[PDB]
Amino acid sequence: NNNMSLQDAEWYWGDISREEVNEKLRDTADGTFLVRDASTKMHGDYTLTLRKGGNNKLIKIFHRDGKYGFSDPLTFSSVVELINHYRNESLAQYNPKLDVKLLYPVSKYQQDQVVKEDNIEAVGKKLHEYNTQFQEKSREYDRLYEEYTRTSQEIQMKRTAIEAFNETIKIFEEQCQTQERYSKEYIEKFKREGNEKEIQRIMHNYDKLKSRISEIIDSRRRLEEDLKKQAAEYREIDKRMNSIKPDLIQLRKTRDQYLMWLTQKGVRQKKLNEWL
Amino acid sequence: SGELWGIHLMPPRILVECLLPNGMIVTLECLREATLITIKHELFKEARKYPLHQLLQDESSYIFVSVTQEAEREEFFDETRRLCDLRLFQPFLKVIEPVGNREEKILNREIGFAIGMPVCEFDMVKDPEVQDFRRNILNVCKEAVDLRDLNSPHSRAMYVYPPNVESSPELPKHIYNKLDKGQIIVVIWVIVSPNNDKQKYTLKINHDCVPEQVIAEAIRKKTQGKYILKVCGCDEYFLEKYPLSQYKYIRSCIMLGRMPNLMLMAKESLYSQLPMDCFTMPSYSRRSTKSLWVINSALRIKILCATYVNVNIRDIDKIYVRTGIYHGGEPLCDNVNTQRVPCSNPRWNEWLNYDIYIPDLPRAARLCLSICSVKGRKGAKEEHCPLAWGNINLFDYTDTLVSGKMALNLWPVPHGLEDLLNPIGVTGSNPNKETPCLELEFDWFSSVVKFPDMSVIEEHANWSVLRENDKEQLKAISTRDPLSEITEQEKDFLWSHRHYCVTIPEILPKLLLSVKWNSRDEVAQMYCLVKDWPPIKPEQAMELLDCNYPDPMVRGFAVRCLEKYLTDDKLSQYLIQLVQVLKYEQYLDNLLVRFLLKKALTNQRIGHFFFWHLKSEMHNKTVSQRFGLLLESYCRACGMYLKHLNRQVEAMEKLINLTDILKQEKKDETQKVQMKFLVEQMRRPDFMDALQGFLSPLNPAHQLGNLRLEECRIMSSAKRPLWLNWENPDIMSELLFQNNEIIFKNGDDLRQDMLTLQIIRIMENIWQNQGLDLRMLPYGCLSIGDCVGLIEVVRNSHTIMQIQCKGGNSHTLHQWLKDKNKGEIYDAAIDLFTRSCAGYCVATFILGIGDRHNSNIMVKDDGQLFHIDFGHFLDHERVPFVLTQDFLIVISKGAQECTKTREFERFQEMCYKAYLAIRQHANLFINLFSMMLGSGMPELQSFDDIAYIRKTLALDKTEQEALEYFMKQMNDAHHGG
Ligand SMILES: CCNC(=O)[C@H](Cc1ccc(C#Cc2ccc3nccnc3c2)cc1)NC(=O)c1ccc2nc(C)c(C)nc2c1
Repeated sequence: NNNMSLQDAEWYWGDISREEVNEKLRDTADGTFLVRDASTKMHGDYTLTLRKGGNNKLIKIFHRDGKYGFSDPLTFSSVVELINHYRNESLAQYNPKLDVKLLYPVSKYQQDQVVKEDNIEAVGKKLHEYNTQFQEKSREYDRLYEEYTRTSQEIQMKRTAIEAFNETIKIFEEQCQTQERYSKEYIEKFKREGNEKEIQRIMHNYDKLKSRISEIIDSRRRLEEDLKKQAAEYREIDKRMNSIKPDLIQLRKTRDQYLMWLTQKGVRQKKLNEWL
Repeated sequence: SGELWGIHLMPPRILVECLLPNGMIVTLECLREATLITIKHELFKEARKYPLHQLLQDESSYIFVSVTQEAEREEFFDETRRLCDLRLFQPFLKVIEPVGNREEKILNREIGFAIGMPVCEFDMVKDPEVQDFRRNILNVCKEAVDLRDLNSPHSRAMYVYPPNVESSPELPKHIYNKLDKGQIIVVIWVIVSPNNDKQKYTLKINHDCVPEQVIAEAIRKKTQGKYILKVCGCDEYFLEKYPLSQYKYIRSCIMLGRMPNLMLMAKESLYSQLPMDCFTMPSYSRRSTKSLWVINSALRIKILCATYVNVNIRDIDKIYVRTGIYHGGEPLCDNVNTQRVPCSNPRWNEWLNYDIYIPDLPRAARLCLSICSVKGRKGAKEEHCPLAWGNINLFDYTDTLVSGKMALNLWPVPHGLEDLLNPIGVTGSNPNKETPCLELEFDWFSSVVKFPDMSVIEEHANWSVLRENDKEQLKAISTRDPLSEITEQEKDFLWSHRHYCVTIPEILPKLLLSVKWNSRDEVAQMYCLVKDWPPIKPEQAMELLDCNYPDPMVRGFAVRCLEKYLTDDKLSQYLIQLVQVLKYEQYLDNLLVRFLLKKALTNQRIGHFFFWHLKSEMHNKTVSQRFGLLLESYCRACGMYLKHLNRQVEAMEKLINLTDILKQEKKDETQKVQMKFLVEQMRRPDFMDALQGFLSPLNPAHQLGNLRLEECRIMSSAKRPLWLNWENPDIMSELLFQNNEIIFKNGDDLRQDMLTLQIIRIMENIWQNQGLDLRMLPYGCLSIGDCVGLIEVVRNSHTIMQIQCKGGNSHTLHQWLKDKNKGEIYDAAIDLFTRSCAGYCVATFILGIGDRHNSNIMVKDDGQLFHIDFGHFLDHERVPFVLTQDFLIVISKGAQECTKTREFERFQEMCYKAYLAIRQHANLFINLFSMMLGSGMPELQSFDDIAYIRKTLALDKTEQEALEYFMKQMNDAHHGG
């Protein structure tokens, strides 16, 4: 009741690497904790990972003379008794600055009730079919990302082209003001004398500037419309990836959960490796 | 690319329309290669058939201004430039009267070409920090320039030809045994001006003799302050007063049993080539508050409307904003969240409250926030997926707490990231204003809050305030690797004995993690210990520069250790990681940037690689501006090397453009059509002149000569890599080599391969000094852009696949080795294949590089073995010993009973001695990977990836225990042996 073997404890997880511990405590509430074997692998260490203040603490359960504890006085019969003492009380007694009541242990049994088809045959088919779903979904996501990155580059060079078009149009526009102002003092002299050749050439080529400048504006106009069309598709490509990412993550975790479940139950992965 | 927008083809004759000052328009048909000087001459004698001419009054006083492809209106002051290379946006050229300095504008055109962006871009930024950095970084540029010109033209030479020496004057014992009485036979080559006739010299001199007596003693055999010593071949000179064996070239000859041949060159001749350093300050160089500790209120941030988020209204139920104050990577409090709102009206008119008081905010605090979308479906499941992220510094570079409204642009989520927040990221707004935008508003205190200066912190510290037998625990903690787990009992133990840790300077990184950073009382005390801390080795002080130690004072102390201990020999080795650390700096004006820039402006070998490492990372939009400002400052004061860097950049651009057509346009064709097409587009003068007569980016000492179009094909591997072949311009080419072969890859990431080739070099240096003769061949690799790089080619190397195909079993590799070298050299060739084979077994297993086959394993005719094509590492214990049966025959000298042979037993011994040697240096390798987390490699996202090294090296186990872990792995792969 109060004190059974540490093996049959919902919070004890055995031997899990610190990489696995962090992912289980990630984005969890304050007070969540789980016991596990120490990194050194020496018998009787039982590091107690704790989550307080957004940080994942780490407290080692020292062992000496068949007794366990945190400080040098090991006044506890076993790990279960020691943890249970702090499950109903805060750790301020152990450390003045450490305030937590070890509320929410990460029970290993809860994840158990997520897998069905306890028989080997059914799990083999589900995991194999899930890998096809996970692999197909991942491939589809991979295709979108390359399109998303590719489309990002295309729009960037479209923005620069429009930026350059502003400079070119500005030069022609500015020169028109300068050209018109320049043709102000000699225009009267041309009108005074009957020289039609100068008028035709001045007007003929002056319109050429208008024609050339008009073409520049039209060319820029098409680019802006193309940029708008390209930009809209850029968001649509982004929309698909945003809605595919959450589904891919869930499939990957569920697929991994089945894979570990099969291996843990005394099954060599060589048979599963060919199953894929 | 190309010579015009969109159209990369340049017709020989094009109707180029100019704009004369009088507002006139006239069309011209110039040449593609015609210089702008000629264009002006022809253009001016073409207006006589036009309305007005009196305004011209001369042919000069006009600059031919126009627009470029970078959206920049270039001035074209250098009229000698050809119209082809002007990068015109559209055919047109406006004639304008000269304006500006006319000399500083020319430089800005060369600086822009090298950096890749117009220099005017930095001048259009209104950010006060961007402009302040530009005007302040010129102090380091000026100091370095003055430093170079201190003694004489000699000081100028040492800048352009930095001696490549080693920080190890004493030779390893085993190599010293290679010298008969500590003397090395060297042949000195002296060239006589009449007919340029060669000459010989046999010299037997002591290893520990500087070039001064080498040169003088050689004169006695001829039968002063001149006649410098140069390496026959590449540009490498023996100038500084060092022991002869101290240099890298002479040491390499000793290790490989070769007689170094050197050239005698007159000193005056070398100084003639040295140009003058003309560094002129640019135009931009000439152009109350209450302490933070008195503000009593919790840090409160108000969120507001998000401009827009790309989320489907039906796929995702609701969205919310997650925030949290971080210091480095560790939060300073619990992450706060905003009320979930439908993803159609992201209003969030909410005040966020944090559990941290304002006075307790560390100077390096950041506000990491992100937009997360909660699914809230699947019955009893709640999945959060980030939509964007953005970091905000709480103190601008002036030590002022951010106050008032502020608009922040979010970043796209990195690939393969699932954490809601991204604390390890660049703290700034997205330059692309067309992304999600989050509006924040920090509360106003009726005044500007300034972080207390140094004096105030000192008063608070030491104001609130013998030996111990159990000091062995402090010693034990120091040796633990950086990634090791530290318990709360040790954290509370290091801090209590912080004053006794000064006697163990190696414990500083561990004592920096035991201090609560959200408590000004504890942080104040720490600043005192760091102030008067003993200096540590650069290897240990290099780990205080990564993302785990963001305090400005902690990083400043680390840099001061680099300055006084980091030799230019080691600086060039770790320079790959030091550049990456520049992305972890909070602000643009750091102490590391001033240290890095001072070294680049003093050494031309460091500057060469400093330029290329920064340049290759300019495609990233996160560090595009930070590195762009860093390159512009260097390019302005780099001196006359910018002319050489223009040849390389221009040359590399031709290959990139050419290589993009063989994989984009002519990709669905045969192998002979591509080769003829590739050969066709190399005889053109534009391509021919650009790809000749410039230094090789991989090794600046190698000046690439005339191209050899006959022997340049397309590698039938990867994605059409291009096998380019060059010549050796110097007359002394046959001594070293007569061909510089370089593989130009365009489409493969060369950063994983560039980092592996550097870990191999460090591994081989550890074993060389220890005593082991494990010889590896870490060829030269370099990344010059986005998934484009160059690879050096090793001479006379065939893959194991080639021999099997050409040798046609299991004795083909051994049979070929026997045929190539028969006689007394067979034993050496069999022992070189053994030492080389053993070295790559330990290195390959530790790093877990991609699986090897007979296609990416090369064996030289001398018997040496080396690996190529380093695909991936650490991802793709669970990796076996790559040794295969094809090598046991060679190891056992052809014996069939290889399993329990005497030769094989010696092979196992050298594998254990190599494995244990690296295990004792695991700290160095853990720190190298810890400085590349932000690099962006797909397999180096976080410290989780680096956990592979801690497992293959068996760091937690015992030294004796770790040995049998390697034993089990080696036997398991071979199923015994
Ligand atoms: C079934 C079809 N088979 C082939 O067609 C073979 C296979 C084959 C040969 C050789 C390497 C190789 C290599 C290599 C790769 C990376 C390296 N990294 C560092 C150092 N050395 C390295 C050497 C691979 C593969 N021929 C080529 O593909 C080929 C193409 C162009 C060439 N052009 C020149 C100028 C020369 C000298 N040979 C060429 C060889």
